[PDB]
Amino acid sequence: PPYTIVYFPVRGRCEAMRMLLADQGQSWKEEVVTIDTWMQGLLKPTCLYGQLPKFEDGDLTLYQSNAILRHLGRSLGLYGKNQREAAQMDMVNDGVEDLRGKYVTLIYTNYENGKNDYVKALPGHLKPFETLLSQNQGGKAFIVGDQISFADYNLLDLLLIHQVLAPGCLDNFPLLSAYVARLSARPKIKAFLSSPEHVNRPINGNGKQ
Amino acid sequence: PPYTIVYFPVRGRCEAMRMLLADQGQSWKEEVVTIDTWMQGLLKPTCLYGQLPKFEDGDLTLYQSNAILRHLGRSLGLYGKNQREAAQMDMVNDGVEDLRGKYVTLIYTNYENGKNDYVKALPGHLKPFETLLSQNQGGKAFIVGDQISFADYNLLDLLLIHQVLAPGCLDNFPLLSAYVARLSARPKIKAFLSSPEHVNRPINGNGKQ
Ligand SMILES: CCCCCCSC[C@H](NC(=O)CC[C@H]([NH3+])C(=O)O)C(=O)NCC(=O)O
Ligand SMILES: CCCCCCSC[C@H](NC(=O)CC[C@H]([NH3+])C(=O)O)C(=O)NCC(=O)O
Repeated sequence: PPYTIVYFPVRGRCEAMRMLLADQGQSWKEEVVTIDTWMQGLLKPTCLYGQLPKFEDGDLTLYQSNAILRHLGRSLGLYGKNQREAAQMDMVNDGVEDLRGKYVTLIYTNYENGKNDYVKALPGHLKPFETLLSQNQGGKAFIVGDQISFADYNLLDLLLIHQVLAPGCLDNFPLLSAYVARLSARPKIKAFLSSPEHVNRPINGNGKQ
Repeated sequence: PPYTIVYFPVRGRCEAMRMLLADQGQSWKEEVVTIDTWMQGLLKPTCLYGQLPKFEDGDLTLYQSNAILRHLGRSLGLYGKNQREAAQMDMVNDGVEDLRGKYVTLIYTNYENGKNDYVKALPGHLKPFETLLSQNQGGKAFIVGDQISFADYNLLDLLLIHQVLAPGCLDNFPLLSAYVARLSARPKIKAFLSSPEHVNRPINGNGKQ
């Protein structure tokens, strides 16, 4: 530490790392970049892939939100107890990222016309996660193993925004509904989710959700 | 071990992990799924995300090409000397994945009409890797640290298929050109790249490259 998140004023790709830091009792500095500032073009050319999030952990500057998430998993001890678990956490986080990729394209490229087709195809995309939970202690623990990982925080965020998009999407997925309820109730996540910083922040930049 | 890769008969998302295994002196089995068998629809429901590659390592079954690569990186000691390196290698590999995703979209959905635009945009996408390399020992070693890692194989594969798509795209990138040349001359990669198995396998599934 110290931790600094540099990002646009939206939840987007930074709300899972914010929830992880909050639930682990860490504090961080939030460096908000407004669109006017981004459009001035001084910040972008200093960013490795010209995009945000940018994260600082003391000495180390990182880019790519999943690299930042895996870094926090590795350094805060949220990456499983052994290689098999870590391999499975990666498979989970990668599946999360694929659906987050589709969600971002719906929101920003085709909200109006794509929405009903997205939501109709959503159960087939949520089913893998329900299968993984049943296979792990009947869905009563975390997505991989007995302890929380970086992957849980990223999956919870993905499910929380899909419930805003399609309110009953978890009605036929009992283990995922219970998982969402369970993890949201964790004292420090529950507190973070009720914080004005989280609440005043839009999910996406274009007003859709 | 044993190692088994279950994939379509194309290079696609499995040629980087094949080069990694070959260079680390491992043997593996290829279970080839043809497109006509896949379209019968019997194997797809058994895949966690309905997709291939599927990888078997002894009794661990994995899906997601980057989870498989990170797994091999972790089990074979190709993930750096410390946490700082490990985070940097993930940042590199997520940057490779972003460009691979763009490449896939070009190839399968918009080749004839998007190629010129892609190639014009490509220098701005390769410049980060050139910069990373110049900061790591003036580009004479690997992408991160002084030992090869899973990210080097994924980056090498990305640049090799881009040299097919846009011959001479590395002309303005002296360090990436020297890098490709250096890693391609590693005797076990050199053997793999001239093997008929590799040579006769198409880069992509739709005849474009
Ligand atoms: C206006 C607020 C809403 C937009 C927020 C969308 S995420 C922002 C976008 N960055 C990314 O898409 C980063 C993707 C990267 N792969 C990651 O995982 O971190 C960006 O920096 N875009 C700036 C650019 O490309 O110029
Ligand atoms: C189609 C013939 C040529 C395709 C070669 C490209 S890989 C095929 C595609 N798989 C993927 O896109 C996997 C992406 C996944 N994120 C990964 O990294 O493993 C698939 O299984 N597609 C089958 C499906 O979706 O039904």
